[PDB]
Amino acid sequence: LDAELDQLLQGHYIKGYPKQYTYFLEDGKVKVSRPEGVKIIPPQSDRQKIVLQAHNLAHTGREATLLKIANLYWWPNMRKDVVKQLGRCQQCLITNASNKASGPILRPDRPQKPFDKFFIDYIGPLPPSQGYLYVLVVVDGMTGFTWLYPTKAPSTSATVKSLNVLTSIAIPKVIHSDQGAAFTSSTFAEWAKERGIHLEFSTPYHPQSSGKVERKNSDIKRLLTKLLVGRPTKWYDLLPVVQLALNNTYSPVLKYTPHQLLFGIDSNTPFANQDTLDLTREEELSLLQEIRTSLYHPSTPPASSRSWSPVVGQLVQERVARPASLRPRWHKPSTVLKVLNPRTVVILDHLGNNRTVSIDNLKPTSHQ
Amino acid sequence: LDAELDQLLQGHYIKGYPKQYTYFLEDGKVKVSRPEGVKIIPPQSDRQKIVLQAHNLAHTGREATLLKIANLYWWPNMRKDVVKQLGRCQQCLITNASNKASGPILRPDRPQKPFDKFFIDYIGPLPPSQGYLYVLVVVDGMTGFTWLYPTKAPSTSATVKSLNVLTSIAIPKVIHSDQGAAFTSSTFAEWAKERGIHLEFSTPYHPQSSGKVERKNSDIKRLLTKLLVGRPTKWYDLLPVVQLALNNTYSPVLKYTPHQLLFGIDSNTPFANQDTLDLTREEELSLLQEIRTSLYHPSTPPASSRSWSPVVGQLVQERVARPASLRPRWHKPSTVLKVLNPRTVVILDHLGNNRTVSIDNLKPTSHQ
Amino acid sequence: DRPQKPFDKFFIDYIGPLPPSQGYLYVLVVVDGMTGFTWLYPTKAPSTSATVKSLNVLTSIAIPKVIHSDQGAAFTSSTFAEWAKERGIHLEFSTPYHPQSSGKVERKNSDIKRLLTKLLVGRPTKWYDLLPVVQLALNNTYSPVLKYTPHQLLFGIDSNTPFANQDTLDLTREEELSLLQEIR
Amino acid sequence: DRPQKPFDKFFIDYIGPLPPSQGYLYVLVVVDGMTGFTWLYPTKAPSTSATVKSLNVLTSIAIPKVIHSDQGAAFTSSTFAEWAKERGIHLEFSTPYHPQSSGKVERKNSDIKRLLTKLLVGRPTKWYDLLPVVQLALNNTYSPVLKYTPHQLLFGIDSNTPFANQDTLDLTREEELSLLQEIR
DNA sequence: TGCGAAATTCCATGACA
DNA sequence: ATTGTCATGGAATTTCGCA
DNA sequence: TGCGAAATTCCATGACA
DNA sequence: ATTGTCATGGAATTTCGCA
Ligand SMILES: CC(C)n1c(C(=O)N(C)C)c2c(c(O)c1=O)C(=O)N(Cc1ccc(F)c(Cl)c1)CC2
Ligand SMILES: CC(C)n1c(C(=O)N(C)C)c2c(c(O)c1=O)C(=O)N(Cc1ccc(F)c(Cl)c1)CC2
Ligand SMILES: [Mg+2]
Ligand SMILES: [Mg+2]
Ligand SMILES: [Mg+2]
Ligand SMILES: [Mg+2]
Ligand SMILES: [N+]
Ligand SMILES: [N+]
Ligand SMILES: [Zn+2]
Ligand SMILES: [Zn+2]
Repeated sequence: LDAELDQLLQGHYIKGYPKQYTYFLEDGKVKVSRPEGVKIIPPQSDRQKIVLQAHNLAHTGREATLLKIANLYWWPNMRKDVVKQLGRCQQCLITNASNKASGPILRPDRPQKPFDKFFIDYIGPLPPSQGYLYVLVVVDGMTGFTWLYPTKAPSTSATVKSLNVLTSIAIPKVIHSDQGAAFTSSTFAEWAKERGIHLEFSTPYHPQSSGKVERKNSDIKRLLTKLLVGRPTKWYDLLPVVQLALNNTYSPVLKYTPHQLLFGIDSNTPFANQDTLDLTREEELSLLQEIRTSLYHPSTPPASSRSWSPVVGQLVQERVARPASLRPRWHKPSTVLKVLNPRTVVILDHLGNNRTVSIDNLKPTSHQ
Repeated sequence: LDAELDQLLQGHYIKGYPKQYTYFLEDGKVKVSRPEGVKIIPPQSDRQKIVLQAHNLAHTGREATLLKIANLYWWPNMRKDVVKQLGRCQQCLITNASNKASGPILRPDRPQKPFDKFFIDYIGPLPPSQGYLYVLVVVDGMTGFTWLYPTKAPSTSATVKSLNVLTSIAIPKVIHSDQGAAFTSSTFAEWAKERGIHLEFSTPYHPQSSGKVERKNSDIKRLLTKLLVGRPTKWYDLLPVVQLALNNTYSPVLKYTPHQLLFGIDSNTPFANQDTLDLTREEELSLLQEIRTSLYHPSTPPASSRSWSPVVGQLVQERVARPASLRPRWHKPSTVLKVLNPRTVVILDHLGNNRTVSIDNLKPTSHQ
Repeated sequence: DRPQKPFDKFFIDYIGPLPPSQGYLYVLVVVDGMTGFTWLYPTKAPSTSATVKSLNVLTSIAIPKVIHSDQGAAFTSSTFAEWAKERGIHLEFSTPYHPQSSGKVERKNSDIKRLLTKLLVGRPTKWYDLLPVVQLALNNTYSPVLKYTPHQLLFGIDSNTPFANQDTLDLTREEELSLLQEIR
Repeated sequence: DRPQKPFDKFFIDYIGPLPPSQGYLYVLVVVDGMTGFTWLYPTKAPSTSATVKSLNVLTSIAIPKVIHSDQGAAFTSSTFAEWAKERGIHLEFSTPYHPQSSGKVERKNSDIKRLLTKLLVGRPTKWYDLLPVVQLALNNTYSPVLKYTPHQLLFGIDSNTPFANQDTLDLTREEELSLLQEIR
């Protein structure tokens, strides 16, 4: 501070202050003649305060803070002190956006069998139709085969009623859902245990995780829309038609309809495929097994040129879910306990709770 | 139809039906033995009906429609008849999404002078502060210099009151705004004409068009948020501080604060730049003129590998603005009258009105 | 002649009246001919209407080429014939008083009655809730003749609920004395 | 010694009372020393409070190093001194009864009074609405001494509202007879 | 053993609000 | 304790029909 | 006339709801 | 009759201090 700057004035060399510039005194302060002009060299004991005053004017990041400081001062390695501060500004850390994108999405393996995994989700509220406002959508993971049930609410009770009817047909090993009130209730957990079904939940606020059913919602809404063009939106009576229509629609990449993957043969619907007419059922199911295993499976896309991947013990911040007007979009920093996979992590949140969280709902805390 | 298929059965060659396959009769219908199997060749007079029945099952696109048809039929150039139909399905055309992105954004030239162009916009509603709920934001195009005014509504009357106060300082040639109720009212048009100010409007529902002011809203909300961390959102009293803070913040790419571009010299604010201390004002303004013209200007980015650009007389569809639940996201097709620039067009909308519209709010009608 | 397949033939029939359960009185029974797969729908009446309402659920999953039934009123009505025609389903009737199905089906229908009877005793009023489990049972029941269960034939996979316990299906002596007591 | 610059010195002063306009009675007048740029703020009183309220608007646009004023009550109060100190503005007072500004400023302040007087006659009650145009005028008025208008010196550009009509600024004989009549 | 055209496959785009 | 998906329709590539 | 480190410039990312 | 923008903080590149 005052010691360092003294040795300097009397012409000695101090590590960090380049020798070729003349360091004088004037108005009671140590100055220096840099190419840009004459800047005050404050004593180290003042530097934190200066960086902070600069930063606080508009809570600026690295360069915009430096440029304020540089107007009056110079010292060795200014940006280091600037960055030190940015890393300690609570307000900056919880308010700024990220500028690093998530690593490339995983493409989970397709469930191996029909009924291995259900994905379920609600659609709505829709325009009242027969007193119904929602649709329970159940999509078999492997086949894409889909069941639709109209409901009056996205409630556990309505979920349970619908799934009793569905599971008359078969019982799935696993049901995957998002964290909607309906699926996370203890009543629903019971209902599942009662049947030996494992409940599997998406990381919260990350519907891509229910992507199988979500994507089917799109088709359901799309077809419903087309069928209701120029008519009043009376959808309740179309659910069955829509279901049947979708279950029997070809996926151009697979070359199969979900019905075909589920049953290995078309039922009595229009344009039924006849290719296995001469095979015995047993020859048919044998061929179905081979078709099921040989389906196209997409791969993880290339990482964007500026992505981040979670590392154990990294400081990261979880996105606030429903941030109020003029309130920070991020929670305070927290630590990566476990890296479940490159896109899913467990974090200890300073409260501290364990939360299993999508990397998409995280940013890495800046400036370490 | 029945004529064509006759000549064929009796072993003659008809253009389009390849010679090397045997075309017989069976159950009163013309059949053929193709590698895939035996398919019925319907009479041309039946083909439109067949394509339509297939398509209508789930209103499927090209391949998914073809695969249904191929199950039972074959004829020459099936997809041609399929595509013909897709192009005529009202419901498909107004309900499906686009799969072609907009051409690359324009980067308009920076206004040449302060006061050449204002961009204005409202922010809010915010949490009530002193009975105020909105903020009028006025951003000078060239400088980025910004004025803020709290309002009780995004109303013309409040716009007029604020701008009388602002235009005490100078009068702008042009004020650019979006199509908010406040800016499109005839009262506001009068107020502008009265002062020789030209009103310039964004194509509707395309805020990127007010990008200069929009982007400033972000900074305004961001700083307000930080300043209100852990306090009640009492923003009214901070507007002045925020204004001053932002107007004096460096843009790292320009190396100037908006204040500097506006005045060519810092006022008495913290960390004022002193570099022009020894220049006369006139030397200063001379240097300001040179700084103003030499500012970085970005260029139009590369086109995405699957973009479209409007062509005069093309069939295009305008996105529905506030589409109701289960209703189409697109209006019926309409024609490009004029290509104002590669990102802005005039269309005749079958009503038919002239609408000036952003290419972002259009898709090109499929299948011509 | 082409081999037998699922969805070639649904055999439908009513069972009831039964004691009131959640306001229901009958069970429409659908058995797929080839697979022996069974679907059960509770109705309030053996009417064309209740049949159409119920078959609309099933036929929104899979459509049979042929429905076979006896000459029950509900199945011989012209409404039901119109319904079937719309969906391109051929209707097929056994001659009156002489019901013919298939061995596989007859046996299935037998199991259904007996299995019902067994569970409706003790709780003659809670059967509505048990229809799902009654079906799972029926469908994961191993076929003596074919090496497989209906589930297996339908879906081409093992089920996640196998019924390794091939049950008594007969009335235990406790139940005969309280079945000759219930209907008294 | 360094050349004179905008924001080096604001000269502030009140003008009033005037007739009620939208409930306002005074005008706080701020003139930038170097440029001669003028800002006008209507107040309801020549108080420290109304001064602070008004200067808070201006100083949220640009902050003077020095405010010069006479020894008006509102400017000599310790509240006003506290206010200035917060913003690092030095306060500067002309000795009582002997107001010194600068030539440029004195002339400016003269134009302001005369220009006001001219427009408040005929409409002594509509002046509030005219303050914006009064300022545009003052600021796009060519300086005899410097080759430029205040706008030009402030912003370094021509204005979009030049006032090529250098006006009479004097009371026409119609107005002297209805100004000696208005205040009667 | 190579041509022109049809068929099939590729794959960016966008929406599950 | 978990994880995107896939219809879509122009363009790119392969296959087909013929020689 | 070349090194290591600091400084500056680049630029994808995301939000103006 | 009109049209995206730019703070941000790691990484990439250039400049600086010294020799
Ligand atoms: C009710 C909660 C748990 N929930 C929520 C929710 O978080 N909120 C706040 C409504 C959503 C959805 C739910 O299904 C859902 O149950 C939902 O589908 N999308 C649409 C969407 C958007 C982007 C995508 F990539 C995908 Cl696949 C789907 C919005 C949010
Ligand atoms: C009131 C209308 C005309 N309006 C609307 C509007 O169209 N609706 C329906 C609210 C919007 C905005 C207005 O300012 C505005 O005035 C507005 O800023 N954004 C935020 C946004 C989103 C993406 C971007 F790229 C940019 Cl630049 C800004 C949302 C829509
Ligand atoms: Mg969803
Ligand atoms: Mg906006
Ligand atoms: Mg019967
Ligand atoms: Mg005075
Ligand atoms: N997996
Ligand atoms: N331009
Ligand atoms: Zn900060
Ligand atoms: Zn269609």
